[PDB]
Amino acid sequence: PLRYEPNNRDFACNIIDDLPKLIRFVKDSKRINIVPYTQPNSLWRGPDED
Amino acid sequence: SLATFHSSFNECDAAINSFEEATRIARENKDMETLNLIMIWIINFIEVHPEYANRFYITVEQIIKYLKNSSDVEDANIFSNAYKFETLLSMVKESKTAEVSSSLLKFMAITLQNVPSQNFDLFQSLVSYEVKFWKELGYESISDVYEKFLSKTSSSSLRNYDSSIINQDIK
Repeated sequence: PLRYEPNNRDFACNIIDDLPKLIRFVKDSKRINIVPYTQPNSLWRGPDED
Repeated sequence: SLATFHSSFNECDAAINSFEEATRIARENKDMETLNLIMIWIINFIEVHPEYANRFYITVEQIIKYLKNSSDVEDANIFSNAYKFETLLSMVKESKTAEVSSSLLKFMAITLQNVPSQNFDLFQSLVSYEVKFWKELGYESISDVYEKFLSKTSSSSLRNYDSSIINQDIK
């Protein structure tokens, strides 16, 4: 686990968080639906609810 | 149109008096469709001359709140115009870049959804904002790609005719 505590000397702000997250396109049999984007390996790496 | 012509010659103040009588005449007709045209022309004059935002009888924020929830049908291009003006106000207000990207996303998404070729005016305005938005962030690489789509010498209505020549001269 990485610990990036906020430091004043660190001016490397992030803007990816700022940009809206992408979405996937998946079509089921009924119609074409649209779902939030999830990385292929994010299911076992996502922030645990625990 | 006479109000637009006065703004074209940088009269500014004379255009304001002419525009005021346009609102009163619109009420006498008691037709709703023309008022949206009046309101759209309001801030477009404000966009060119932001120093006159106080003189108007309606603040800029009041229009955006109206145009966002104007209707769900028979608008087409009103929402594309409405969100673009919010993005400029947000950029000038130096709001958090979180809201600015989201507001610009709305304006971009609706503009490209319908035909961008026919609505050449707004498509150029999208590029002008996006090239400005990404240049302030410091990523000229993104700005360069959109810069190739910005049209030169086309300029826009109600802003002179030699404005394009002056703009190329400044650079």
